[PDB]
Amino acid sequence: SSPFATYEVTPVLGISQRNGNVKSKGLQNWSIGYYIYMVSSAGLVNGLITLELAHDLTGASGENSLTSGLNFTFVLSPMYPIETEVNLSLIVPPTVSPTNQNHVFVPNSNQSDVGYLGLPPHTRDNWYVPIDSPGLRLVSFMPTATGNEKFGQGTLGYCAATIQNTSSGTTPSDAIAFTVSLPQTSGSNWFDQNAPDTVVTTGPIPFSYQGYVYSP
Amino acid sequence: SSPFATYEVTPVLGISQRNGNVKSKGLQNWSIGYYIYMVSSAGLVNGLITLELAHDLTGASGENSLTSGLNFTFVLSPMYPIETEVNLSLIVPPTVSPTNQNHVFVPNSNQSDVGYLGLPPHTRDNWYVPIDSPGLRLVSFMPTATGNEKFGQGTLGYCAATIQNTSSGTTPSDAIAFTVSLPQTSGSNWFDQNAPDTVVTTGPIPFSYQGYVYSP
Amino acid sequence: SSPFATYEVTPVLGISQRNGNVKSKGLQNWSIGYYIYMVSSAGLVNGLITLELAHDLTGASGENSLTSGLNFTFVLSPMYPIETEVNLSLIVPPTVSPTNQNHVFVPNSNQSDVGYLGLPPHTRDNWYVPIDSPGLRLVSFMPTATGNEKFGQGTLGYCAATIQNTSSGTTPSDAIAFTVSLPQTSGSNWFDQNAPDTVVTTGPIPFSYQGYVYSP
Repeated sequence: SSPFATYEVTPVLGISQRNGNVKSKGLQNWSIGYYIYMVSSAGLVNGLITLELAHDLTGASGENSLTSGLNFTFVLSPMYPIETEVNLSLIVPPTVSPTNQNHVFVPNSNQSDVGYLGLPPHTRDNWYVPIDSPGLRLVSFMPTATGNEKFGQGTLGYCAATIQNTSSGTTPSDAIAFTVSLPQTSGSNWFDQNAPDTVVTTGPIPFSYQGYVYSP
Repeated sequence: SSPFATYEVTPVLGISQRNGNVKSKGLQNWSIGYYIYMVSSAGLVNGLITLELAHDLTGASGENSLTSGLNFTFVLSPMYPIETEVNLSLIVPPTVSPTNQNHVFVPNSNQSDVGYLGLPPHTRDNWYVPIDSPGLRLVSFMPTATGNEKFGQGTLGYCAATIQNTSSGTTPSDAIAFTVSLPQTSGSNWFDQNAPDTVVTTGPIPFSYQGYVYSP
Repeated sequence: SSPFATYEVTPVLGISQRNGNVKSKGLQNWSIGYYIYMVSSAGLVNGLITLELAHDLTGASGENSLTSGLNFTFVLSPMYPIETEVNLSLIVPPTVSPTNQNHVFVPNSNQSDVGYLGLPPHTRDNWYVPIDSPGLRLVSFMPTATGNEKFGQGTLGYCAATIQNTSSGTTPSDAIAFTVSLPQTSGSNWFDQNAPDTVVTTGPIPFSYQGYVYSP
């Protein structure tokens, strides 16, 4: 019997089925493709997150990706759907091994001491996380885009988050916030025309945090 | 029987009991709260370190945290207390699983080849590690502070260290040095008044190194 | 029976036997010492890579390391030597546990979606990877050098790579590219005189990626 707990989530048709949701810095809701794989070893979680945007984004009148960059937040509630109430980024249910060991991947209470990132409970609410938010663990990477779209050095910030003011009045388990900045060097305005074939990926970004201990 | 070795250390009353010691860039001894959790998988150690300072620091006459930042070093001797002689940061004994497998977490001899960070053996000695010291692995994060205290992007550097010139003349097992820079954007001078309720945390910072192989 | 798969590779006489090959930014072939250790946990690979150069490098006429830095690429084909055709960096066969589980450490097809880093198949070919190449995961560290040689903050980029246009016409398994930038602060021109005693090491740099699942 495996000593590991595992967590895997991606759209049923894979990362190119962009049916997740991210909150932009402009408070727009963007479609996202995601692939997340995490392994728990004696309560320590190591993970990889991949996020893919298509060139179909909504920005403000006169806003240009070439000046603003692509800045957005993905939030994972590992207890979903054992806890059904919170799913900001509209994930499908994860594959968890063993079955229903989702709580193993909830960030431990010590992942948010002194202060904590607090988020509202609904996809429509304002849960954009600034890239310089207190508590973020910061990672650097070069994204990859199709054709003539060129992106500079990207940043991901991640941390535990508490979800506040749920409709039921029940305290949800903690979530993990992933906030991304992709500065754009050249190409087109990602906020203007729908170009569904034109895609940028973060590639698989590593992260690590403390959850709860799985023991077989 | 678990395939993992684990190492956990924190003050008995938790990270808010700031009875550890860090060496500042000014060679002052500051009280610190710490929480360290490490897991060994076939000789590869993955860890999380959290460090918390209160607003009770000693600096030079006329020194201001708003100009100088908070720069300090924490040193972990994983063999403590099987080896009793070295404990620069004044930790309590760790919880190690299995019991007395502390040596699993000593950095491997190949973690310090060509040159090595060398440290003196006593808390009172000069074991401050500059943030640009040769051999550091560097990580970025946003710390979190109480109230109106605001900190910019922080840096942690970590590496294996040899301890030199022990009182017994016995060569101690290697230690791990963790050196931190917290630049401060706004708030108060952390070197002036005792404000014990005013706290900054690094949050849980990930790190990885090679130790010795545990096999059940 | 261990739940882990492990991968270890280094020259037979250790990292100071610099019989590996890296491709420089000038498209020169430099001798390198390497030590790589990786552990696979339910298909997630955590690794440490150490690279050592001696002061015996070939550069262009009039090129100076003090102005250019040391910029070079190491490529690991984890299937070697089960797949014999590809070995850009001239490694010796790795120690893999269990024996012949090399494919566990091949980066998963999802490590190179949207675009992919493509490399040629022969050591003599042009497989230098720019430090700002799309798809790199980026890490920071302070290297260590002997004597009066002083290096600033280094960068490593890593990612999955496909090998293209093999002599056999067989598609090799994917490789991992490791590209390094070591800016030099002071000391001598590493491109001029042979000083075999004069060495710079990256130290052990952590990295993480998704391979294939090993189950005992």
